[PDB]
Amino acid sequence: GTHSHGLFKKLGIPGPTPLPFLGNILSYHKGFCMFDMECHKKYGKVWGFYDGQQPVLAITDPDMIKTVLVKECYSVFTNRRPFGPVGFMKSAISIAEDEEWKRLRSLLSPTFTSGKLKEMVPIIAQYGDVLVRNLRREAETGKPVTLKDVFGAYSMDVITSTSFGVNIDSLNNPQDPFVENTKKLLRFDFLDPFFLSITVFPFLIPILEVLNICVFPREVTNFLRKSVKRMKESRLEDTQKHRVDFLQLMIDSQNSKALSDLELVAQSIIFIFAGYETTSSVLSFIMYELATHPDVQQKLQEEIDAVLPNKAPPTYDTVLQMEYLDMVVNETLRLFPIAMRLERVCKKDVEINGMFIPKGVVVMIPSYALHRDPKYWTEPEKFLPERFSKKNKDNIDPYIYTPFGSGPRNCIGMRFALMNMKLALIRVLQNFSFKPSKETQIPLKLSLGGLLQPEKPVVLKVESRD
Amino acid sequence: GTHSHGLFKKLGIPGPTPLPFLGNILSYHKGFCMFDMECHKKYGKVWGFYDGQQPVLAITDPDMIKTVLVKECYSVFTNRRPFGPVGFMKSAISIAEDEEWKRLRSLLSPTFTSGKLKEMVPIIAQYGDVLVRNLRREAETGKPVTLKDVFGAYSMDVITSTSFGVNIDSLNNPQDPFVENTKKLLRFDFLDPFFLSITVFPFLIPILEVLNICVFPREVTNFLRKSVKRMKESRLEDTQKHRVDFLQLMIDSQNSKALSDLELVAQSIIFIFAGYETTSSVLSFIMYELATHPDVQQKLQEEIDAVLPNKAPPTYDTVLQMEYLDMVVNETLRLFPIAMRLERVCKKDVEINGMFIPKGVVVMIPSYALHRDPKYWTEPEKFLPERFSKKNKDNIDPYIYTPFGSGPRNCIGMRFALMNMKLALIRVLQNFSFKPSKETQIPLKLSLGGLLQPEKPVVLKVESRD
Ligand code: HEM
Ligand code: HEM
Repeated sequence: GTHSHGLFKKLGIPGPTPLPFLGNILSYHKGFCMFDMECHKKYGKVWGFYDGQQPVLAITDPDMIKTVLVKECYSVFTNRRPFGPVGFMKSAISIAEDEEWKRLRSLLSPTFTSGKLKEMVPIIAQYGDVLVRNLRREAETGKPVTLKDVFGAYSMDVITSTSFGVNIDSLNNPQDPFVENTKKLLRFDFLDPFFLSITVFPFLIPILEVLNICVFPREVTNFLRKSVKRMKESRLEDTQKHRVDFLQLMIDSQNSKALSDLELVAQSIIFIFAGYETTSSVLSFIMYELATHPDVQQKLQEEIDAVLPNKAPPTYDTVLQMEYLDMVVNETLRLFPIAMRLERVCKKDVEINGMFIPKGVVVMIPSYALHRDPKYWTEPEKFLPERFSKKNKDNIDPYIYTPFGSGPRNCIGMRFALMNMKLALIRVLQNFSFKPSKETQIPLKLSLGGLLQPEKPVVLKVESRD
Repeated sequence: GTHSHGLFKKLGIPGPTPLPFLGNILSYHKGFCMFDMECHKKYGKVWGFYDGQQPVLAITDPDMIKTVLVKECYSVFTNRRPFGPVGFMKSAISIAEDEEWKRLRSLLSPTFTSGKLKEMVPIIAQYGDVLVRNLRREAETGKPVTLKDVFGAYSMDVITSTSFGVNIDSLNNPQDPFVENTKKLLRFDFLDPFFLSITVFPFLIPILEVLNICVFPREVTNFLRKSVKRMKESRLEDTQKHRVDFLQLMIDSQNSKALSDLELVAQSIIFIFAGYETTSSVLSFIMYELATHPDVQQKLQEEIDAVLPNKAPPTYDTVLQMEYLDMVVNETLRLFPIAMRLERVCKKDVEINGMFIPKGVVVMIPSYALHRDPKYWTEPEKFLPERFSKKNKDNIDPYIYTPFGSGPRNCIGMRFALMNMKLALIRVLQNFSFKPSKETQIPLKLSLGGLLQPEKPVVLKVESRD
């Protein structure tokens, strides 16, 4: 009920006083972000709370964050928190621990190099054209557009083609059984009744595992495992067809300790899970900010037209030339860091930067609250891309601004996700301008659940530049 | 039900084919020893079986045993199998794991040196006199004597005085609340219904832990924790009284990483648990063999009388002079190695002595079966102390004969237990001879439960040498 609930009291660390059994989870009734913001305001640089009986130590000092994410990653702070019955997906790189994670990160690191990304760009660009065509249908119909739907389909299109060479126009083919399954790989809501109950009753997770109950949908993981099996068998029957998708990269990495067959499928699944809703969410937030800041949208369209005259198709190198595009993406990720928090489990008693941290504590970095901390950001609630201009970006501490984490366990898809989103943004802004409609919620309100998402879906009027 | 049950089949390792859920536990219906003997006979040098879903790999090659117990102890084979809800007794040295065990073994190793034992010998010897007095009461009454009762009291007397300076004649004071509690610290029967159920349902152990259900009796551990607290407070109130018990040694080791207060109590309890029933059991087996081999008993009495003329009291150095006494003890421990098995969990995939062993497998050394293996022992079912004579003992492989284990995690009480038993044996044989009575079971039969013990308690006629 309370065994660990005296820990922060004994260490002299402030925080909200926990209830028996629940710890502090009733404080999540307005979501993770308001809880972290309010704790930061009332307790200062460090504080502790309890997710059930699990102690969590929040840290905000940039030097201490670097020690945790970078300096002592391999020695002390190697793994994330365990989160529920996970089955074979225990082998997914984001879930793996210690030397198993370190191996998978080695096997998969070459897959995400800029050189491999550059070869994927033509595939990603194809679906920006598909996005533009589908957008244009809804633009000369005058209907306001639900961004999560069109960017959801775009995100899914890019995934299926860059992961498996499966080429689908998912918006217009929603009944395709491939899309029907992958679309179920949505982010977990850790404030939903199931995950709250597992937080209060963590002793039930082994029971769920022994019964093969998994938080990833069994029908979907069964479908995808079967599919990758058949795909790998087909690529054996046609070795002349030279492919550049993530499956082929992992197939090639299986020969000259290497990836097992089930480890391969776990990564295929986690890449869909990692990229699907995140990409569409960020794209939706970005378009919301551009619609509500027309001067920014116009400046960005001017940059795109200067780099790519007359709707010239974007390329790897021309994307990297667009400074203001980078600033807009980075400033939206500052406001809306969809991970909300970074976490590492402390593997052993340590003293870092003068503070003792016991073995077993989860150390948490509250990215959302730090992204909006007025000690580090002038007017942090405002959308101001110039924060990230060449004459201002030196003021930005890389352990305060952490939308993709930091250190050896940072986001391995970061370069891909940025290139993916920028290519979409370029193609859509070459062709359309986005404006608020009657049904647009302004100012945007955030959901009170466990996911960083708008309270109501973002809807925008879409107009052809022609 | 069966997830791991294909492991030994896939590795090409022979063994009894497991049933769903149960594994091979129905094969324990005649105890651990007959199972290990029969497996060794039918499968050869290595075999595998399943305790529920837990794979166990039995090894018999002396080189491989050395690698496991000695060479790769710290790297790969550091811990024993987990066995049930254990509460704070997780800190007992026999239960601790990895660096926590390595620390406790360092803190407690100086406590068991020959120098500290030599200072304890006068205390142990006092209770050999008490044993002789109590024996003499039952000898001039002509009643056959139940060995577990008189050696149980002796074992308990030595424990209370060498552990805590508590001086009790436990045979004649059974209602003393100290004795009433410590006497409940009997060995676990891992074939009893509770431990079989936990073997089949290991996913229930976390539920028991969260409810503070412990396999060590709570009333007893509560009593002893309270007692050690009051004892430590008294020794503070009388620092001139200089003590040589295990409590004082651990108190002194607390000052010039060191032992915590709760770690101290856990060791006090585990030392009673480790020494109480083991010592009395071995003493009973030894006296059974001496009663049924009068020529051995006479030869031993002749050696004792030569080293200690006219019932001279034994001392540390004169005990170590008695070669035949050592041979008798060692040969009884060969027949009756009360641990039955040694076990280590494999922490990582390794290849030792040409064999691949996966992470998570329990490697087991079947001491009982190896002690009775005719490849290593002429007529292994016979009691033959001369096996251990100076002209024969070189034939004895120290990884086949393992009554106290081997390597860094061997029995830390070995020297104490041997000195304890030898001092008792000397004092009793100086005063009495032991003979079979009408109610003595000859040949001795072993129990079919989970503990190496006689089927019926050993009873012997006891006669004064006068
Ligand atoms: C805008 C899109 C994305 C954002 C904001 C994002 C953000 C993050 C963050 C904050 C982390 C935690 C890093 C840490 O704990 O230090 C993470 C980890 C990770 N991300 Fe992303 N991510 C995005 C897209 C993707 C994509 C598209 C992929 C794969 C194709 C991906 C794969 C991963 C993986 C595998 C990890 C765990 C890495 C490890 O444990 O070694 N992410 N991401
Ligand atoms: C005839 C009496 C005894 C016998 C036959 C015996 C036998 C054993 C055996 C076979 C082991 C396992 C070693 C291994 O796994 O390699 C062991 C471990 C151990 N024994 Fe004994 N024992 C006896 C008495 C005692 C006594 C009297 C004490 C304490 C006062 C004691 C304390 C321990 C401890 C603490 C361990 C675990 C050591 C560790 O994990 O570091 N034993 N014993």
